[PDB]
Amino acid sequence: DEFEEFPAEEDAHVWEDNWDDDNVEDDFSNQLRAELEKHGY
Amino acid sequence: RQYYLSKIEELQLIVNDKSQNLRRLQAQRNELNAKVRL
Amino acid sequence: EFLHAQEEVKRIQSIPLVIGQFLEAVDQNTAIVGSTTGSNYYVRILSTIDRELLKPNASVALHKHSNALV
Amino acid sequence: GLPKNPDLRIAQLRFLLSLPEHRGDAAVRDELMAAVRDNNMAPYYEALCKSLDWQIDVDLLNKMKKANEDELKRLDEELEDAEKNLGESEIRDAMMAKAEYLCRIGDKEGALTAFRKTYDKTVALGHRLDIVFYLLRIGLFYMDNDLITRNTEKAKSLIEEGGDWDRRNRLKVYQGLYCVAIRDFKQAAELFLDTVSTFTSYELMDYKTFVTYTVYVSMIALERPDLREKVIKGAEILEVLHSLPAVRQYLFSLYECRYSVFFQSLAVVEQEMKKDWLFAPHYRYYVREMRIHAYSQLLESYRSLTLGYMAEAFGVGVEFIDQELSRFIAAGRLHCKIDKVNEIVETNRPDSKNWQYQETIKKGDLLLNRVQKLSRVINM
Amino acid sequence: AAAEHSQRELDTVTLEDIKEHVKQLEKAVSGKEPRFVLRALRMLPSTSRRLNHYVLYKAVQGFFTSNNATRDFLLPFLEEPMDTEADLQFRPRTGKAASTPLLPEVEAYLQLLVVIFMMNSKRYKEAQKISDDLMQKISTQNRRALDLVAAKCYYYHARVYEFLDKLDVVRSFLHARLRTATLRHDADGQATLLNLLLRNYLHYSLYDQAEKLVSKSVFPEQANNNEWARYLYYTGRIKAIQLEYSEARRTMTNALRKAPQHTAVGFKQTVHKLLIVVELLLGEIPDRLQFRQPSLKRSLMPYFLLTQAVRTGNLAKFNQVLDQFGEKFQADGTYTLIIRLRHNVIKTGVRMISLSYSRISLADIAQKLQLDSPEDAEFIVAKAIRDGVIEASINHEKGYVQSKEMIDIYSTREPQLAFHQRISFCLDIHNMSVKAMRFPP
Repeated sequence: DEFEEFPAEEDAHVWEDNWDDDNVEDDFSNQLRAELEKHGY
Repeated sequence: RQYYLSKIEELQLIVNDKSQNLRRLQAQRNELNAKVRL
Repeated sequence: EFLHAQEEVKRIQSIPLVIGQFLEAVDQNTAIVGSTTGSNYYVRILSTIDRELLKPNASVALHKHSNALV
Repeated sequence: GLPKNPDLRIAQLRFLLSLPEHRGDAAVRDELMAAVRDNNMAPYYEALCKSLDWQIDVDLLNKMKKANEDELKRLDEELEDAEKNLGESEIRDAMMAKAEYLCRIGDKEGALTAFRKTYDKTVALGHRLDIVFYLLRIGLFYMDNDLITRNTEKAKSLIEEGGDWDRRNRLKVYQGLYCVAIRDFKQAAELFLDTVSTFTSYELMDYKTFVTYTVYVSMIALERPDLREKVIKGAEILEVLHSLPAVRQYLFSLYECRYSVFFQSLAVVEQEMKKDWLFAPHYRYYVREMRIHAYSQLLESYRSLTLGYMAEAFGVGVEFIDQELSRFIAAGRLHCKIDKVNEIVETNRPDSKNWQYQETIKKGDLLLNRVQKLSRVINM
Repeated sequence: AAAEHSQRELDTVTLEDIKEHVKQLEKAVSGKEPRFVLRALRMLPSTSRRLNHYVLYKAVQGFFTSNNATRDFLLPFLEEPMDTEADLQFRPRTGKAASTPLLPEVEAYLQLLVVIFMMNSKRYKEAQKISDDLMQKISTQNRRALDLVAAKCYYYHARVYEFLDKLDVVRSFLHARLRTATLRHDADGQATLLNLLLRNYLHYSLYDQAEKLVSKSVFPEQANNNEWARYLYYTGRIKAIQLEYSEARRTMTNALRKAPQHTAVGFKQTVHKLLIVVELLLGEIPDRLQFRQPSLKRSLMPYFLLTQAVRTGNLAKFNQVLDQFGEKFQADGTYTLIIRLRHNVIKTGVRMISLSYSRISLADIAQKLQLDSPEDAEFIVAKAIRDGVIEASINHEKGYVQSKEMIDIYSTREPQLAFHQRISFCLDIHNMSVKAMRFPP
């Protein structure tokens, strides 16, 4: 019972990727270094 | 004339479904009676 | 009526009962049991009792009147 | 036991060279060039030159090509001699040697087809296992997911028919490495913990590297009781960690709830993990999961805590801890909510009954959707 | 050539298939059960393929053959094979069987085969006449079973007018046929006709008309899961356009759940597109897996970019994806909804803030949502609270937004209501399963 009325119109990774993976940000080491030097002084 | 055709059609479908329900009820009763007799 | 029949089935295995020794199964709902009276009887078995618990030595409780295994 | 061909160190060095900050590195280049010139690896030299836009040395390349050609002629001559004068065992050994040389000199497709032909001609079960392990090593070297999966299935089936414990342990190590490669960290931790006491696959990596991988993956996978029982109290793990103070500190900081040291060690571990050829794409995911794990572990023992307390415990500022907490709650990872007016995080851990009711609702909804679909299918 | 012989072999197995189908139709006629008809039309799509000109020629020369006007109508519309050596006389009807007029089921099924084959040959005008003749023949027939078959051809009729790009010269006819089915109390025909009419309405953008009808007409529950899915998708589109976003999301989720597993790639793709758009309108980030499915990866990739842009809060990225792929949305019929989301992005940020924090002040909300002024933040949070997206209250005396404290739901009546719905569904399922029991005589 196919629905032919509606026409049926690289990154080949197997693991499930969560939305946060797409979010861009600096490395955690950089963030930790920045926070450490901010709170150090 | 379409009176009779429509009426007998609706009556035929309802009597068909009622006969099917009666058959299944007959079978259910037969199973219950077999259990009781056993 | 089915509920009444089940109630009677339960009423069959009612106090008092006579202890015997289940001697040997013969077939479905049929066995030989050695009662404590001192005699062996060829009796029937209620369908309620599982057929796996009837070891050829395990003690069973029988109806006082008909001696049937209950 | 098994030969180190192909060398995974070569793949690690190539990946490190492909990295931006290590693209201009020289020591990696020197070590890789030394490995290639010790192995006379011409086709992989061409592949690396075209991938990295390197300037090919014509003299060295021609010497490598001539050496490969004469060696291949020698193996072909030995194969012909075995076919003419000897039995199937000698021709089999010659074909295995040819395939091994093809894989050694960096040929991918040639090694694949030669090993496939050998497997077609291979009869002895141990030799079939060895050929399948060679194919698995090649797939790991080239990160060929389909090849690795197919060869893993083949090896599992072969071991199920007939499997010695040594080859089964090696297959466990390979499966753990692949599971790490596909971010399936739970299975990787299972396999690495099962194989840590009897690790013999030194061709894949050294014992210390395997143990560091095991510690990382077990930390990201196991809960607190399992981590304490199998990793914190692990005999061999502790023995090797005595020679790895950084990894030991990283592991023990989270278990001992020393969260500032844990965060610093996690930054170090992330820096190590970025350069790793095998843990490459999952370093952000691993770091995020570790941050979530630390936050949840701290919040498990508290009902309501000031944001300053977390800032002091993790050795960070209030703003950073607030931002990370908000991001992780928004993703539904931490059972808490923040009161920024008082700057207090209040945990919202469901009780046993509430969690059981929610799980019942979810599972029953799925089962009832299945039941409705089935009934509508069958009742016409 | 042996290729033509193998073609003849598959043709005669298709002949056996259609013979089995017409036998099932006659068994339904003489067995007082319409389920055999449903099974025949279930096997119908499978045999809609594997056919050619000679298959249908041998079909129409095996059945009918009563010298009726049917032969004069369907034979000229298709080609005929030559004097083949294998002149296997395929005659399912022998003597009295061929003497009696064909039942409406079998003639309707074979004429349906003609129209679908003609459509597969992509000459729509030729199929137009055969469809018109088919529905002139079946209009007068009042057979209950034929309605099932009628239902199917109904759909096919609308289908052909899709390739004729008119869709309007038949709207009144579909209205009248739907009304006739409604007075006949038919289930399948009424449902499929409602679905086709809704599709026509949305193709001509008459959303108010569709909303009026779905408010007036009632979709029969005891219908096909396929027709149910189509109706749910159309209703979800209606409610999404009518701003009833939550009900639209629920209806489209139900439609996706009732999709034919993996049979309709295009319908599933369209449903996923619309569901993603409406869920974004609600402020909920959709499931990531939707974008990584093998069949829906490229189709939803522009929607992946849209979701990433809105979740990141970068309105510049939103405008950029509008510039490049937004035109595709017009082909997908979602551009207006995408503009609504462009102007409703901030709802997602407000929902995120409500989820994470519990007593966040207005100034902090404005800072975290890029809002210029705290008063604008007050307005936005109050509107979001009123519109059923947030569960907070703003203490305007000192300007903090206190979320409604979470109460132990298991101590409330909500679990009882959920269990009541589940129990009612389970009891209804048991009643339906035991109710038929299909014990034959």
